[PDB]
Amino acid sequence: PKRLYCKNGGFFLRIHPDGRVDGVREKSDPHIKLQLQAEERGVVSIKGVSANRYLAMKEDGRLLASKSVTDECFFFERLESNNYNTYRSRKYTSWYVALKRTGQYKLGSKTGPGQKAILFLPMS
Ligand SMILES: CO[C@@H]1O[C@@H](C(=O)O)[C@@H](O[C@H]2O[C@H](COS(=O)(=O)O)[C@@H](O)[C@H](OS(=O)(=O)O)[C@H]2NS(=O)(=O)O)[C@H](O)[C@H]1OS(=O)(=O)O
Repeated sequence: PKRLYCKNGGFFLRIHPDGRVDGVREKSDPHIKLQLQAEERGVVSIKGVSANRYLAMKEDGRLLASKSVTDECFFFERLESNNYNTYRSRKYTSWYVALKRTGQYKLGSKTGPGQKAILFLPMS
């Protein structure tokens, strides 16, 4: 599994068993272990290992994690020039997976390039 360390505050992306998404700084949290699975080159799904749920971005920018894999569950994974990764919705293509400084997720419609919120380092 991987954990996704967000540059914005040092929060790891967390997927709760019930589908809620947020961030936490605890490396020991069971709900931050993720499986990043390649769908094709540069395209991934993000599954919470504990939750058996896949990260999804909704049409209004909400993040949540669903039991089923749908078209809202795929993301462009890009290694940026600063060597952080970004995860951009394959369906809503201007919007990024992001965490705010409070550890709450950032609405997709409020994200974009240049923001710290969208930058993640995957780690083992
Ligand atoms: C360089 O890091 C970016 O800016 C940080 C900062 O200026 O504090 C921080 O931004 C968040 O906090 C600011 C200030 O908050 S407050 O007014 O003191 O309460 C917010 O203005 C900002 O929200 S907003 O959408 O820009 O209005 C917050 N951004 S966050 O994504 O919600 O965290 C962040 O560390 C970072 O912002 S980022 O570049 O948009 O990620």
